Amino acid sequence: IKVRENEPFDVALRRFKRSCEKAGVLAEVRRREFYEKPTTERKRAKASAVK
Amino acid sequence: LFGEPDEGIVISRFGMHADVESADGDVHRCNIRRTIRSLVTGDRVVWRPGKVKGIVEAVHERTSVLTRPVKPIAANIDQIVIVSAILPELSLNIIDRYLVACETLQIEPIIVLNKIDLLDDEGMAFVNEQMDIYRNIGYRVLMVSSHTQDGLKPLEEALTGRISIFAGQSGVGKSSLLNALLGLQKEILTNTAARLYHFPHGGDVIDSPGVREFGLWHLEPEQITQGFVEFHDYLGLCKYRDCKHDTDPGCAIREAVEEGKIAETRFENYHRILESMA
Amino acid sequence: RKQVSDGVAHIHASFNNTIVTITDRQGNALGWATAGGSGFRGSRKSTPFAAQVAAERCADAVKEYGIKNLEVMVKGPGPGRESTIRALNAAGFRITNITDVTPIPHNGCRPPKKRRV
Amino acid sequence: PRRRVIGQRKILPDPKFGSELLAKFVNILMVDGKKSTAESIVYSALETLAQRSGKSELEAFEVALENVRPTVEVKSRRVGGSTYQVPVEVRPVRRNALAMRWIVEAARKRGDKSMALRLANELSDAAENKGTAVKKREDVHRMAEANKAFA
RNA sequence: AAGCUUGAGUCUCGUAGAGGGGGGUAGAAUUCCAGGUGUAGCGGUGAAAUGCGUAGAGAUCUGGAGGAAUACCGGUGGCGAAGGCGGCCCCCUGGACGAAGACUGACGCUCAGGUGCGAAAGCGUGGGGAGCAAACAGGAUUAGAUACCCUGGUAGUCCACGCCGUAAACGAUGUCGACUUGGAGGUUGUGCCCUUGAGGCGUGGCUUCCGGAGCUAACGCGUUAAGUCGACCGCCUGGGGAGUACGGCCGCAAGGUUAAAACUCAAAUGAAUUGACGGGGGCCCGCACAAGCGGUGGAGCAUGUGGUUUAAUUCGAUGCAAC
Repeated sequence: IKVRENEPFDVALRRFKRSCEKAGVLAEVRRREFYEKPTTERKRAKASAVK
Repeated sequence: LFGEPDEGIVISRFGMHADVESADGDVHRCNIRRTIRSLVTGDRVVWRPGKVKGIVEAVHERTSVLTRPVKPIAANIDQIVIVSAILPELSLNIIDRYLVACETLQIEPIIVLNKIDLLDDEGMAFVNEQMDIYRNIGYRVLMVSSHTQDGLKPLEEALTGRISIFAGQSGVGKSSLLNALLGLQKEILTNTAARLYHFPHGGDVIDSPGVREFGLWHLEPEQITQGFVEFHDYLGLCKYRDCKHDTDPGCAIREAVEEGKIAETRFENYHRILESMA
Repeated sequence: RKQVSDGVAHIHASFNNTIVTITDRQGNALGWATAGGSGFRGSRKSTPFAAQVAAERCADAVKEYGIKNLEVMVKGPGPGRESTIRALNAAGFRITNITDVTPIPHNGCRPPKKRRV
Repeated sequence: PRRRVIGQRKILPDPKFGSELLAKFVNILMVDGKKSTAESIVYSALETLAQRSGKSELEAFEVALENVRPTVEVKSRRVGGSTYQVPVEVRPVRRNALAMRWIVEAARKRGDKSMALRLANELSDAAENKGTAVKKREDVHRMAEANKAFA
C-alpha cells in the first residue's frame, strides 16, 4: 500500500492483498465473465492457481 | 472401360465425371480413367464412349498461365480479366495481386471496372484513377458496369480468338458480367476441374463462382517481381545488386518509389503477395 | 485552483494509455496529461511510455501549485503506474508516500457482453 | 560456456614490465597474430603518454586504462531471450579486456603516417578521461542505475 | 389372525446453514448526472481507425442522483429435491443434526401412469432501461472481413408474471435402506479427563482423501464405489439416419414435448501401451547463443557453378555442397 515512498515511484513494492482491491475484482466488473466457460466449472473450480 | 478414342474438349467438369464435348461438339458425360490425371476442363481429350457415359483416357492440358494451390486449370487463356467491385471490403493489393500474377503468367490483363455506373462522378473518377495506376502501369481498363455489363463489346472483342477468365472478390458483379457475356446468366454472386464455355466472336471463357469470393494461392518471390518489370530496371539503378527491391541504402527500387518513379502500389502488392507465400 | 506544495499525484492510468492529474493534496487538478495523450493512440498508447510522458506532462504543470511533495494516489491500471509514477514523483517532487485507492462496488449497470469470435 | 564461463587466452606481455594489463592489451591488436612487432607503435604513443602522464611508458598506459575501464556495465547472455538491462558490476576479465580493447579500437586505420602519432593522440585523451575508451566507462554506467523495469 | 417395536412413524429435546417467499435494508458501487481547476485528450487496437474529449470532457477536483447492482460469505464449512443456494432486518418460511425417552407401533421401500417443481434462452406478455447484447450496424483490418480489430443496441438482459419442460438439467454414481480397506485427515452435535479453554479427551450424526478386497476393461473407482446385498423405480440393445419431420402432442410462440423411414456401413465405443508431433511446456547444451575477434562478401581479381555463348564450352558437382 505504502512503503513511505520518499524515493520509490516506479515500483510500489506491493503485490499483496487483492480480494476486494486492485486487479483482482477491478478487472472483472465492466468486462464480460461468460457462462459458457464457468459452466466447465461446476466440475473444474479449484485447479489452475500457482501456475 | 475403353470405347472408341475420339477427341473432345472438356466442356465441363462433371463433378465425379468430366463432361466432354467432342470434336464434333457432342457432349458426353464421361468417366475419367484411373489411368489419366492431367485432365482439366478445356482439355482436348481422348475420351471414348462406353462399348451417356464415356471414359476419358487422354487429355491435353496445355501450358500454365494460371493456377490455385500450383495447379493449372486450363490453357490458351491469353487474357485474364481481373473483374472487380468492392465486395466485401477490397484493396489495391488485391487487384494488383491479380495483376502481378497476370504479369507473371504473361497473360494479359484487361482490367475491368464494374459498377462504373454505380460509381458516381467523383467515385467513378477516383476508381478510374486507381484503375489508371494499373493502366499506367500497363493494364488497360475497360469500364463496364457489373450489372449493366457495359464496355461489353470492347471486352468481347478482347475475348475474340482467345480465352479469357473472371477474377476478384465476393460476387463483385463479376458474376453479373459473366451473365451478360454469355448472354445467359450462369452466375451471380454477391457477398482443378470446373466448367468451360465457348465465345461466338471467337475464343472462349472459363468460370467458377467458388474462385470468386476469394482466399488466394501459393506462389514464389520472383513471380511477384515479374508482376512488376519496372523493378528490373530499378535493380540495375543502384549497385550490381540493389539491396533487394526494398529499402536499404542503394535500393533503387526503393528509391524509385521514393521518387515515385514507380508507383508505390507495386511495391506494396509486392509485399502482400510476398508475405502470403511465406 | 490551489496549492500547498504538497499535492497528490493522482495517476489515472488507463488501458491503452494512462492519464495523470496532479492535484493539490487538497484537491483541484493542477495538471493533467495522458499517455494516449502522450500522443499515442495505438500499441503506442498501450506503452508505458505513453504514461511516462503522460505523467510527466501532467506533473510538470502542477508545480505552479508549488507541488513537490506528492502522495501518489495511483488510480488506473494503464501502462503507467511505473512510467507515470516515474514521471510523477520524478517530475519535480519528492513523493511523500504512495497509495492505491478502491471502494466496495455493488454496482448497478450492465456492461458489455458482445463478442464471441 | 553455459556450463562453465570464460576470459582470454595465450597472451604475451612485456620483458620490461611484465604487466598483464599491458599484455592482454598489446595483444589485442593481434589478429596480426604476432606481437613480435605489434607493440612498437603503441609505445611511441605511450611515450608521448609517458610524458603526458609524467610517468613511464608502462604507467602511461595505466592512467589511461584506469580511465578507460568500466566499473559497472550491463550484461547479456540473454536469459530466455530476455532483454537484460539490470545494472551489473563489469567483471574484471571484462573491465580490463574490453577497456584495453577500447583504447586500441580508438586509433585505427587512418589518414597519415605513423600510428605512433595516432596512438599518441588517442592515449593522452584517454588519460584525460575524455578518450573514447573512457567514455565507454562513462556511458555504460549511465545506462546502469536507471532501468530495471524489465526482467 | 392377534401381538412387538424395533424400522417407520411419531411425538421429546441440540445444532449448524448462502434452502426458500415475501418483503424489511445497507453501503458501496455500476451507472446517472453536472461544471471548476485541470487540459487535450479520452478511446481503442493486430495494426489502426469510426467513436469520443478537446465544448474543459476524460483527467482531476468538486457535487448529487439515476436506476441497477451487491467480495472476503469461500471453511472436504454450510444449505438446497434437484433443477439449485452466500450484501445487511423482519417476517413468512423450507429443509436440516447431535442429544432425549417414548409412544404410536410397520406409520416400511419404491414408484409406469400421473404428478409437483424442473438451468437458459426464449416467449407470451407487459414489465425494466440506471445499463447492457443476439438480431442488427459504422470504424476495422482481414486472404477473404462482409473476420481480426473497433464504435453502438431490442429481445432478453435491465422487470412481473404467465408461457419450456428442454439445458453434458454429468461423479453422466437413481431411489431407499442394509451389507463390504487399514491409514491419515474435515464439519457439526454431544459423552468422557482437571471441562486437562468451551478445552484436554470418547462418541454420534455428518464432511475429505487416501484407503484394501473387490470391482472395473481399465482409467479408476474403491465404502467419497467404480466393493457385497434387497425391494422399488427408471436405463443399454452395433453406428448414423431422428428431442426432429410423419405422428401425435404440450407451448402464444420460440418451440418444447413428443415422436420416424428408406437409406446407409461392417460397424460404433472404454480404458489401457508403446509412440511420436504440440501456433505446448518444462528442463540443457553447443563461435549456438553470448562476450569478442576476425572472417565471408563488396571494389579490382580468381576459381567452380548459375546463367549465356560455346560445337563442346566433356560425364560424376547442390542446404550445408555450384562448391
